Amino acid sequence: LKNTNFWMFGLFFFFYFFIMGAYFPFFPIWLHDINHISKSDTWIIFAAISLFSLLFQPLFGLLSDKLGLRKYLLWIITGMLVMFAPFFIFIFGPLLQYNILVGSIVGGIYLGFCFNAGAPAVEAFIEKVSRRSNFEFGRARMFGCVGWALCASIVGIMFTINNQFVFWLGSGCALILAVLLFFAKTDAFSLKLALELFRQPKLWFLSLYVIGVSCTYDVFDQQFANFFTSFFATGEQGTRVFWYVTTMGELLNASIMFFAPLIINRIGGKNALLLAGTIMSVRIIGSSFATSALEVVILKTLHMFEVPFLLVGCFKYITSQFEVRFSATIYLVCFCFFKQLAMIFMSVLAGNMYESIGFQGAYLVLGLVALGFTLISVFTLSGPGPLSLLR
Amino acid sequence: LKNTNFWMFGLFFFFYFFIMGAYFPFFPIWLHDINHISKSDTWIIFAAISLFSLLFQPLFGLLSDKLGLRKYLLWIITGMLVMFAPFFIFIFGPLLQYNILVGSIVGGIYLGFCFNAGAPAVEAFIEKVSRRSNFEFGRARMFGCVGWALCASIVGIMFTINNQFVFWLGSGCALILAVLLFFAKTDAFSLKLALELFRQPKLWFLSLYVIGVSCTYDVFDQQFANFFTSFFATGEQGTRVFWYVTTMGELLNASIMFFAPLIINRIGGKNALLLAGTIMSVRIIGSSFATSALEVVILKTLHMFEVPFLLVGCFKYITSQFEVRFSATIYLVCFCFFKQLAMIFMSVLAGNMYESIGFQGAYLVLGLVALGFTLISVFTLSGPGPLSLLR
Ligand SMILES: OC[C@H]1O[C@@H](S[C@@H]2O[C@H](CO)[C@H](O)[C@H](O)[C@H]2O)[C@H](O)[C@@H](O)[C@H]1O
Ligand SMILES: OC[C@H]1O[C@@H](S[C@@H]2O[C@H](CO)[C@H](O)[C@H](O)[C@H]2O)[C@H](O)[C@@H](O)[C@H]1O
Repeated sequence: LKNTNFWMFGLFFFFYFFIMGAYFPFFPIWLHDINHISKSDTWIIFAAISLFSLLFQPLFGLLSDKLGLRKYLLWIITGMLVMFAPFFIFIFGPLLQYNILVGSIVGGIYLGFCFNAGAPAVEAFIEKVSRRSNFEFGRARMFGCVGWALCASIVGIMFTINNQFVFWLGSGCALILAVLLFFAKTDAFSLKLALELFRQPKLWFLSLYVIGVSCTYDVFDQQFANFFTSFFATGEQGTRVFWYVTTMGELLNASIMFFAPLIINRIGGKNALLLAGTIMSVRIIGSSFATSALEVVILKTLHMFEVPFLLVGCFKYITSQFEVRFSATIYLVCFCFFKQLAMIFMSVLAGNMYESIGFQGAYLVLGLVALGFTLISVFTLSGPGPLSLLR
Repeated sequence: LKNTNFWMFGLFFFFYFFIMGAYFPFFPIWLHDINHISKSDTWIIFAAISLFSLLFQPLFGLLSDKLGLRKYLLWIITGMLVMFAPFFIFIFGPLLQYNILVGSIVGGIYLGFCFNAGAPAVEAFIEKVSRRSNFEFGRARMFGCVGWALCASIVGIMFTINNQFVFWLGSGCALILAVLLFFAKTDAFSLKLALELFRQPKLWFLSLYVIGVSCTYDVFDQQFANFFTSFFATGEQGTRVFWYVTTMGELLNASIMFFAPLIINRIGGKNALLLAGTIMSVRIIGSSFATSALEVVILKTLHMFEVPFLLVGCFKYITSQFEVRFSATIYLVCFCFFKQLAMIFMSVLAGNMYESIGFQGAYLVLGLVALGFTLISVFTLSGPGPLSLLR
């Protein structure tokens, strides 16, 4: 598309998710393998990342709307992202081993800021441009997936050689990413209107949909990779093919997000979320009837259909219900602060189901919670209906 | 020259001094004008950087030699330089004003680690390559002067537009540093053996050569720019002229160090330090008898004549006389550390001299101490003398 901002931010995503692609997928490996962390102390790291994300995420909602279309906040995010290289290497890496992990655990608030709490803020910002310009959020964020793809592809291949090469590659993306932010050309509320949203029922109705459907789905994605390798005689060959799927599968997200933002506009965007929660729910429940390798793989791919219909359709439902001047705040509260607060308790009772009643015996329960609240939310979520599509 | 490592480390200097030159000479301007900081609480920053530099430079001397050609410590340096842009922009800048200086002066210890106690670590390291690869240390180091010039030229130009741009551009060079480092192929003792150095008479002689001439010369450049601007019809316009000298003077300084090692090698280096000290000495006295503005411009440039004969001669003297197995240590212990330790002591009475008598009235006492020790060092520093030059 001729619009310049499209081609600017389209690349901003590509890089920001590239630099996150060397962080999120391979973290448990980077722990248990590279830095040698006991799986009984690995949870300690995540205990902080999902804690400092409870203060940063609500707080960014405020700045995202009090600043509006001002780049000011992104400068600090993209700034810290430059420290990405020496973080993992010289700081974060030996700080877990050398002194108390705690010194690194609360020293690992950085990556909460930049990624866990940064990424949602980045998308929340970029949606605002999409309404000021012509293009849709979907084809913009499309690149973020293929950006995310490339990193995971360049890790595994440079892993046997010099795995560190990727981290420096990341901090270089931060600069080229900050370059874009400069060439980007663009162009309020009071806190009393925050408390009013807690009064609004239709705020709670969405938090239900997230807690029930998305928080339950995120705890599910945790030990799915280990579960995946269990359908192979050799635990290695599963770990391999697991990597092969995640790579190609993002080219699908780019393929799905191609026409995704056009499909939602007819369907409404409430019914987009229903459709997401459904795909989530089918995938998870299908893990309970899957016995073979050929079966379990298809399921990992169901995630690639689901994501486009969630995050695109999310903002559609947001802006098509609440004022656009609050579109950023509630996205970093409902789909984050609350999703995080619930994932605390659901990642716990998950572990107490796996080791208790087993994998599939738990994936059934969670699968029912997914579906349960997916279907609850056909009556709960304010907007059109699935029945309105049928008409 | 077909020498591989020469061009690598030659450029390596170019970029590392591009990133220093864009901070060190502009530092006080970056304080008083940009951050709007007073003139009395300037000497809380420089009275902390120096403190931590005193306790790093020793620590750096030993671990520079325990590594030898192992690139380890030089990696930590280049790694932490990647955090350069986030530092001055979003950390060192805003944080200092936010909380008590003390709380944010400790933030300025990083600034010691990478430049004050970092640059000399980069010199010692490459000096050790100067013999394993066939090239002279001086002809590589001249790249630092042109690099130092290029940034500083970019500094003043960009200050009118966006003074931030130089910092970001710096953290870009920290990456290409890592690159050049990877294409460098380069392949013991104990601290008990280091202690013995201090009981060597030969060590005291060079140690005194520093405290006397070198320390007295590095304090001379403190408020010299204040003394320089008075020789103009305008201070503001006389600042622009100082910018031409500081830049072009380095272009000359390269050319001087182009031929330096070729000369220093046959003279011995012992007589090059007496020479360097005489170049310094001639420059100090000139300020006390500065009856014109054209004079003080040449004196500014007389510094550029001195630089090579020192840096080239420090190693060419250390390596010649002292054993190579302590080359980096004694360079960081005798020159950097002791000078710094001694400079903190000379900077006090200096202020109690300017306000006791004046600028031109104080410089005479320094020049006596300067040349005094320059001539004393003729009968202490073991080696040849200016006496052998005539033969
Ligand atoms: O911190 C989690 C964030 O996850 C992303 S979604 C993420 O997108 C990549 C490619 O960009 C892949 O599809 C992953 O499978 C998918 O999880 C959200 O956009 C953020 O809001 C956070 O939820
Ligand atoms: O922190 C001060 C450091 O200064 C350099 S010397 C520096 O070199 C540049 C070009 O590389 C210019 O000539 C400047 O005039 C000159 O001061 C030292 O080599 C380091 O050890 C530090 O002392």
